Amino acid sequence: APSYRVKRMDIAKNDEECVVNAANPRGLPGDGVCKAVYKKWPESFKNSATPVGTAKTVMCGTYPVIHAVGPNFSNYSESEGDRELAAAYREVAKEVTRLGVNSVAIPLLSTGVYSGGKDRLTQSLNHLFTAMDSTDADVVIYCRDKEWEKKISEAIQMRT
Ligand SMILES: Cc1nc(=O)[nH]c(C(=O)O)c1C
Repeated sequence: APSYRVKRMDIAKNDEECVVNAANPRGLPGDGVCKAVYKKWPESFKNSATPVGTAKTVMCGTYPVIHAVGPNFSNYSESEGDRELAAAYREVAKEVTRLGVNSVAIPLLSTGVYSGGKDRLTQSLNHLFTAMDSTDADVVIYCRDKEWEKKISEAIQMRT
């Protein structure tokens, strides 16, 4: 039975069948999650550019990297940013389904340098849930903060 789990570690060391990159729309290597991803799976950045609110899979060997582009909330209104964030997660769900994978490693999109300086843990996690609730894959959420791990864990626990 599929589950949601949270791990506080480098997503580049995930034990899932595919990874989601928190990507930029230019398909460029970048910093944070995206940098680690680039180091681990650099061939996945071939033609990886995709618009904000979309996701595009590029294979690294047979390992799928799903580049998902959350909005930078510095640029977007709260209303349009929210719509874009929901959309990116929805595209991730589609790619996960098309690939036939049993599990996916996912970061919370638009919660770091794209957060517009705002705490968006709940906003981002809820969009992730909405999208992935229609899939049969085990989901492992990767974060880096000690707290966020607790709050994500609590949020998972309370739906069961
Ligand atoms: C490049 C990038 N894309 C995202 O979807 N989210 C984030 C984020 O704020 O984590 C970044 C930095």
